[PDB]
Amino acid sequence: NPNLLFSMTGFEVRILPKIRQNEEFSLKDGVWNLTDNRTKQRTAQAFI
Amino acid sequence: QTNASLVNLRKSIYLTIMSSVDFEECCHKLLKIDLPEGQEIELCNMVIECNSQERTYAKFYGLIGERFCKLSRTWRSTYEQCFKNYYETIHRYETNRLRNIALFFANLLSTDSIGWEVYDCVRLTEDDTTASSRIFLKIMFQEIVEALGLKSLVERLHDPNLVPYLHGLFPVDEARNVRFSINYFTSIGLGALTEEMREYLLTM
Amino acid sequence: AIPGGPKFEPLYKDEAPEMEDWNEFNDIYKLIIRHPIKTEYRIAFPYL
Amino acid sequence: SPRLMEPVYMVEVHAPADSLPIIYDLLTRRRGHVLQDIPRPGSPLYLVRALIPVIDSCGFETDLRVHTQGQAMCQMVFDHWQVVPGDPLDKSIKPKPLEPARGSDLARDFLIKTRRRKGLVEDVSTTRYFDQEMIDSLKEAGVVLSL
Amino acid sequence: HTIFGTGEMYMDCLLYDLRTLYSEIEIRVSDPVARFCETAVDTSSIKCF
Amino acid sequence: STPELLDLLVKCESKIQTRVKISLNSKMPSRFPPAVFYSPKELGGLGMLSMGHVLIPQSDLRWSKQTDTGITHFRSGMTTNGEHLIPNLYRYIQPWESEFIDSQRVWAEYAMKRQEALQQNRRLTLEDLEDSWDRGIPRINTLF
Amino acid sequence: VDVIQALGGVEGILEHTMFKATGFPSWEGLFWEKASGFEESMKFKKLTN
Amino acid sequence: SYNGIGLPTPRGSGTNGYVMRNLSHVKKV
Amino acid sequence: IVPPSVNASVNGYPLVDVN
Amino acid sequence: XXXXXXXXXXXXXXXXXXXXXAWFXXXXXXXXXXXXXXXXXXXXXXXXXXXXXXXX
Repeated sequence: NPNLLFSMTGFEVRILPKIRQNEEFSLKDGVWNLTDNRTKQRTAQAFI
Repeated sequence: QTNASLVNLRKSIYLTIMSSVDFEECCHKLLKIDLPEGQEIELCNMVIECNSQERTYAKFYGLIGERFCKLSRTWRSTYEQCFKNYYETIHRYETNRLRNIALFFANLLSTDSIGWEVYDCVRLTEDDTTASSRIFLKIMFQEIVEALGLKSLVERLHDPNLVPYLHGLFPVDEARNVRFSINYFTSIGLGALTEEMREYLLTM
Repeated sequence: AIPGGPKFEPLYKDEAPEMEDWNEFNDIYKLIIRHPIKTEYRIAFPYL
Repeated sequence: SPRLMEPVYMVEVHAPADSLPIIYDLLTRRRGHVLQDIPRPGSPLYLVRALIPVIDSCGFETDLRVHTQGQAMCQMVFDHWQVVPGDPLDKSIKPKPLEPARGSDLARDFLIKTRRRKGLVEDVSTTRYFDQEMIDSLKEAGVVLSL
Repeated sequence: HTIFGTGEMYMDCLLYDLRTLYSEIEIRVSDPVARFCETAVDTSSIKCF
Repeated sequence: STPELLDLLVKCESKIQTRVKISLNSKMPSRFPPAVFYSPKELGGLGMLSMGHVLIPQSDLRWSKQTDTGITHFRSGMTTNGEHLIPNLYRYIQPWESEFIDSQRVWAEYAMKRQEALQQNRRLTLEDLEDSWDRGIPRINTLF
Repeated sequence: VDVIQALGGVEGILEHTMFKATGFPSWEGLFWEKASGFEESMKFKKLTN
Repeated sequence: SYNGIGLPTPRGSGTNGYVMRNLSHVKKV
Repeated sequence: IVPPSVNASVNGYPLVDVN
Repeated sequence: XXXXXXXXXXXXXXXXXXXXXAWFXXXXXXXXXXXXXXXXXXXXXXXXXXXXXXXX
């Protein structure tokens, strides 16, 4: 399974790394781009 | 009477944008607005204006723009013309509006929505650059770096194989332009792409 | 609802996930998509 | 180098003159082609005879009768078998499981989905049907890469 | 269980009978699909034993 | 991103309006154009904020519980008789991610400006932060 | 300001009201009084339902 | 109610139904 | 981790003078 | 003095009906002067002119 799932406070979060994506989706307003401090580039997206 | 008609069209476009939740619905509603045959530039211009007037850049407007330029080719050409127009008239916008416009066009470029044809209007010489243009390019290029990763960026710039030739970004070998281009692209943080023309100064 | 005709109430409200199972039968994995099954098909040949 | 055969029907549409473009569009969309389109002698109708694969003829009659305002009655007869344009054993094709295949990849999609339905294992071990010495001979031939 | 019929009207009448005539139960029906066949388009590349 | 809240907001805003309609003993929609509810308080209206006057996206339900399919259709939300475009409340609220990015940027630049004011003997002042006045999750306003 | 423009401007909004019956010349100066004073008097006194 | 789009009945929702087409859907030896 | 800027290379690549 | 001047600010904020023509509803002008420059404290080139000069 590729998606890490958790619910914090009132939010439902789903984290899908770019490695396991193999799909193209519109980067919605509700999708958070998670960057990586080592490479300074986006590695995963969190669906909120 | 085009003064009143234009004002009504802008009011309608602004209300349609502001009464929308996601970009998909906003594009669907904007296509329903009947507009003059030659006034497709007005819709794109006011979308960019609405993007600029907000406090923080939201991906809403970038998504709207890329959806229009993905729907057809006339919209793609219109957005390229918009980037051309906004580049020389960038000195008249505050830093916040400048940043919002830069993010809009960087999101347009990062998704291959307009093609990098537009960079042929950019020349990095003090005779035709200002602080506003340099800040604009800084913000755009940094945002493109996060969006793409600075890995793919070097192939995308190094290998044009089309009418974009970066004759102002990587200036044609002449005068003190190369020194300024190199030092600016380093000071921005890119660095990696300018080593190819680093050697030209050794050549000349 | 045929798009020119009337619209009524469901007449059958029992569609809850009481089974709680997708039944591994209607799943996309084992289905050949050729054309969408319009509702005109569901009305013309109701039993198939 | 095996392939997949699919059955193809043979439609027979009896439509007036003005309903021809709709039938042509439907057939072109549904992977079918028109053999013969002639006026019907002694009748004001036009006779259209065409083939259409069975896999693509789901609800063809319903579409035809709805779009032609009730006219253009058609009857579908099984005609013969036709080879699917794709290559059934081609691991290089990775179709997206939402859209239909669009030519040169149809056979792989049909094969994998049929194998999944029947419960057969997707691997299709080619080496299972010939011995190891046959695989060595295949290496000698240099065509073992496909299998 | 799969059922093979001539066409869509054939299967429609068949499933009407299955639901109403013989086994008065409720059934789940998958989307219709064709029955395929396998052929060979070229001669065997190498001998096989 | 939650399609249930959109329909819940439509339903609950409609019943908030229905309370006002019932208290007047007539819930005819002609009697209550949107100007009655949404015009600002200073003009005599109720000054109601609106968030349910929007189109709800729709996709095929067969392939909605099993895959994320593109928005192929729109179902109307609250209906406005005539041609009215009541503005959305969310369009005047900056999304959280943009606010966080701007917050990081503004606090970093404030730190550098504080450092360059400390390295000399000046006193950090307002009208030095007019650009980033109300930005950052702890708003910069809270410093002065 | 956006919802004033959406509803048709101040004139378009006031077209729906009894503003003209008041005979006031122009809208800019007018203001509302929240309480009538008579309401204020009875806000503590004990009253029947 | 039609091709999988729509709600079973407009009663119970503050809407009238009236689903629309997207009009912005990108239809790609 | 090395700082992004120094006294004058930034991201490693030196700042180019004219000379 | 500095307090009762807030009455003027509350007189401009009391224009909660017709305060000004919104930006999307602006129709042309005459002898406009909006087109100017923009305050920019630290441009993209003010680094190289202090990372090389100060290095000398």
